[PDB]
Amino acid sequence: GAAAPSESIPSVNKAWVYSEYGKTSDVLKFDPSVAVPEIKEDQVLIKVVAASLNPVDFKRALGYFKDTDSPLPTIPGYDVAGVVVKVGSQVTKFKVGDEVYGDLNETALVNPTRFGSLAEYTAADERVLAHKPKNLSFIEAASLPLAIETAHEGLERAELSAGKSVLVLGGAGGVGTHIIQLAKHVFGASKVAATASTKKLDLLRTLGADLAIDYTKENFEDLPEKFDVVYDAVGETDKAVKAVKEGGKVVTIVGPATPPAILFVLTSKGSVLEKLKPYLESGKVKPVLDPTSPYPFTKVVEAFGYLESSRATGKVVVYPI
Repeated sequence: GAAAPSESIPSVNKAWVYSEYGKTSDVLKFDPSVAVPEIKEDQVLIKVVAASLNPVDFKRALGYFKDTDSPLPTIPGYDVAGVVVKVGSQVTKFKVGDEVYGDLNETALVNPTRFGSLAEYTAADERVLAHKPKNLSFIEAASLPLAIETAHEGLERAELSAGKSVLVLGGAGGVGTHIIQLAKHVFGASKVAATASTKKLDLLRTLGADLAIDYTKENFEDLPEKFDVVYDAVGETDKAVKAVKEGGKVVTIVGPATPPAILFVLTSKGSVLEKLKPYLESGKVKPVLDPTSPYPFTKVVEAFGYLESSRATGKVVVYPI
């Protein structure tokens, strides 16, 4: 990892861009010659190999957090995996040639970068990145950060620990899939319960759920069993609070939260991915990709449309970029 030759890094590249807020089918345009971002001294420049989509990407593009967004135009995409091509002068953890992955935006809703992952090259803070596990493809790696870190942070906020029970609302979703795997394999839960629709229950069990509850047939909050931790990933805290043991904790990522539930927004941290590395390397915790992934870089509008349709059953990843 000595520096790349200077003129080997381009100053323009291909990216997807929107210049006004709206629906992705209306505003998202391919630009063959966008500026490659200059890095700050605590950043690296990455040759992007794969990027994954998230709901935040299209909600941001609709203007949902314009108050605290970065200036338009925007190149979307939070999740990335790729190869380091340049390091800033304060970077100590990465060298040129390192294969890396992460969620670009430390504070998801406050000044996310103008230059996201749906581009050939992007700038990333050292602190958001981790070394890619050798046994994961770039597609697989790209699929992970936002969802696995959100699962981890919520479980830590809820104080999950060995021997405790957990109920996950929305187990088949992108975050919920990892809540289940982390609860069972990383946090040592004695019992993991989760809700989903009828066709998704075998997925819940495959991932680690001891009890898969069909929300189309029964109401979890009416069960006599109550849980040490309830992690709401759908926006049902008014019911979630009825399923927790006295003295337990309820956390949600979809507000407004009914007290005593709390809402949080992920802080993206490469350190979390590093802490999870051995579970990813042993396959105890697995990526969950949509069968339609990957989408080629030419097909980013279609990728968004599929994510937005709610028909996705796993992560929507864009590759090759």
